[PDB]
Amino acid sequence: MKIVDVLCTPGLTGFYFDDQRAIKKGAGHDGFTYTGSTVTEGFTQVRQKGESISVLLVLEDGQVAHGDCAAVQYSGAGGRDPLFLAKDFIPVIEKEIAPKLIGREITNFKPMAEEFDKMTVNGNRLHTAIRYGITQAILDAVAKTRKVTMAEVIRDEYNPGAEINAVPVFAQSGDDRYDNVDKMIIKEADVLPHALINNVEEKLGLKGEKLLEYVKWLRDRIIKLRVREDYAPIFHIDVYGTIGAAFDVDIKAMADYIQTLAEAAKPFHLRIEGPMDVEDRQKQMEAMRDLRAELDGRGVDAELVADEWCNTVEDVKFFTDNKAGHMVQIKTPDLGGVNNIADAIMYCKANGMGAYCGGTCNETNRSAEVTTNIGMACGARQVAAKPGMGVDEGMMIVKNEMNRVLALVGRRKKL
Amino acid sequence: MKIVDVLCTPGLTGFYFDDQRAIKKGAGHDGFTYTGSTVTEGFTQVRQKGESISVLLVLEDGQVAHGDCAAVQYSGAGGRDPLFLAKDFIPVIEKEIAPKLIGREITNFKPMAEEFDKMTVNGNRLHTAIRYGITQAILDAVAKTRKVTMAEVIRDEYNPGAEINAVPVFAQSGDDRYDNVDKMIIKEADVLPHALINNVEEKLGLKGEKLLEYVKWLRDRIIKLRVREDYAPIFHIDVYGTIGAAFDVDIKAMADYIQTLAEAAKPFHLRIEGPMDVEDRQKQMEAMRDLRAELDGRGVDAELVADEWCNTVEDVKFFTDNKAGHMVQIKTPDLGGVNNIADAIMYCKANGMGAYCGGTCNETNRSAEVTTNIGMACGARQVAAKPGMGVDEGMMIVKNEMNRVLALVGRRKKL
Ligand SMILES: [Cl-]
Ligand SMILES: [Mg+2]
Ligand SMILES: [Mg+2]
Repeated sequence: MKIVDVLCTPGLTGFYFDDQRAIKKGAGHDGFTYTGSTVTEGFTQVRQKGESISVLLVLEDGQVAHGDCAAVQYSGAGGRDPLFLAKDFIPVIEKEIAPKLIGREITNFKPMAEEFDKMTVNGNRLHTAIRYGITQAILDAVAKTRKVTMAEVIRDEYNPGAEINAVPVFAQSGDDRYDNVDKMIIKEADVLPHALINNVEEKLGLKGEKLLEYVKWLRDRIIKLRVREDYAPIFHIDVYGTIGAAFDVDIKAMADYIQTLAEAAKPFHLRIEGPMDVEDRQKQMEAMRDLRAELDGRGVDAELVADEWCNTVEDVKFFTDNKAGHMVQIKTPDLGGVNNIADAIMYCKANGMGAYCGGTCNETNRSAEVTTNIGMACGARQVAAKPGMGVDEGMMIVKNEMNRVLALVGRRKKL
Repeated sequence: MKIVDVLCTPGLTGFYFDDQRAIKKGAGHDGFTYTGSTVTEGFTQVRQKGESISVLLVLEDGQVAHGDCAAVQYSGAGGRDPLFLAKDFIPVIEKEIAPKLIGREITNFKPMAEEFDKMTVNGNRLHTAIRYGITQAILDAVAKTRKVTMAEVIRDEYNPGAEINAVPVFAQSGDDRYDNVDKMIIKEADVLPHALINNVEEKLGLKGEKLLEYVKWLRDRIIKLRVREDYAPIFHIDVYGTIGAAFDVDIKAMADYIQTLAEAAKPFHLRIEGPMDVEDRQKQMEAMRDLRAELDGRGVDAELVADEWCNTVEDVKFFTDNKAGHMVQIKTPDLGGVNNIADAIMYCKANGMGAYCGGTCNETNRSAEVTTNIGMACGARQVAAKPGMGVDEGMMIVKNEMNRVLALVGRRKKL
């Protein structure tokens, strides 16, 4: 099968590009917008529409493969590629990538994805979001040529011999940590709610007393609302380093506090994302490693989820090799080529580290379907409901795709 | 080309099944939940997860066509088919419909869609939502067999020789009619915000003064926040018959008031959905017809959009034949077979009536893509950003799909 044409369209995403720099300088609020001047190159307003580029690969047989380029909310922030405005990046795809794809015989997903993930233009690597979308489209093209699901392509090429099963779906609440929890319970999120505990005094409590109250509330809320008595989701709460802040990154003290949260969560299991956020990757690895060791040596039944300082494939391996937490967040948009997601999950698998196949609220329906397929193919421990902050829509996109893929896979197994 | 297999999976949607009757009886709010006993048969809580059924048609060539069965928020309410639980309806599809699809030759969309829209089981018509999803899947099957877009199939079979262009996207705010307006401005909704003006005293004002204030706020907000100075969206505000209520359905009083809204909206054009909501279809048609005649006679360039009492294709024809408003809402989930959407749009267009290709917050990403294609193919006056209440996601799904379809149609023109 040849690729005969490549088309690019600008588009929207599930969220916004936010000028993180301007917000951190103290941008004000006005309705759903921020006030004041922009700081970050490229921004015309502090909050602006998130953007995507749909990449279509027209195949020789007339099928159309489809992936979406997209970036995080804080596109163009510190350590990130420039603000992902479709107008700025469609030209690179049209001029530099299309000629390399047009007339290409579709081969395996891995070599083609690695090629396009690594290709340079004028000596420079491609924007992370371009690599994201192009490799999604390549994955879909291989699936379509082979007449199987994307999950099956990935399983064949990265996880051979394995079954493809449902993956627990993790929904994120943002600041609406009560109402969106209700949505999650009604939509039977397997893992919930994130809860955006991103401030010591307002959200954690100076002694952690506010998050303690919240965990108890959450436990009781699930019990009150759940349609099925056997609905027993896993708690996953991101504290944005605030536990570290509140207890001076004292290993014992953090563990003792986390123990009180586990105890408050019972009968539900507790995962804490980003317990501390310290000054460099080395010390983050160490503190995560050390807190896990404290929790495990004591048999405290709580899991730690890495995030801050654990960004790249190399970082994933680093956190994994060192048991720096119980679960590692695989940050799908930031990895560029989606083949990197599969390698990152398989690295975690090989080493018995939980893999959380993540994402951004600012990506698309299509990109979410694609990375969901990869999470399923690689037997990830959880996948993100995304994109958007509506919760309903992200759950729908991810879980419906999941169910459909399992149906097709199950059919194939029975032919 | 034949369909060789049919697979149904249960899924989620952009919103909830709500027991309207229980809510009208006074179910209380508790977080994102409603308190108290259910009233409508089928319901186990007043608010439960909205449900879909993904229908997959495996074609002989290995391609998989995909439509989603879905129903309105108030599934099982007065005049509606029963609560659309996947578990209640997957067996119907599997027993009564799948055997008719398996082995079925892909011919043209229209005759196939009509057959499945009209087919009976033990003498009874199928649930609207089943006909909705089945016929979507058929459309996608025809498109995939022909190697064209769904929009192209519909254009060929219902709008021969027409160009397929973008369609204005209409976004709805719910009760969050300020912050969701900010979202819509930033995402450049072509038509906005709906505003859910469903209460005289609290939302319209007893003398319409609250909506007048809101229209002024809306006007100023667009001008304040718009990135481009030439962003000039059309206002579309649904008043749920409350203008009729506030002004005792007096044609002149209603026209006078709507004139003050048009004057307040300037420089933006105003559409009012459902100005009155009277006692039967006949009197609804008459009031809409007469109120339009009064506005047109006066040269007040404010449009009326029909909704209440205009449901079926018959209703659409009736309202159209009588100029009962300027635009009619084509209620996608409720019409069953999606071929009926095309018939309804084309009727309006043949007869000088605006067609609003609508939908529900409680449908899916996939059904939204399919009906978007239909609205595009038939040159509807606007299409709903849907599903969900997040706004972002609905705009993303519909607009991105519209962009991609146009790129593919444009390429094909040139081939
Ligand atoms: Cl909340
Ligand atoms: Mg985090
Ligand atoms: Mg209405």
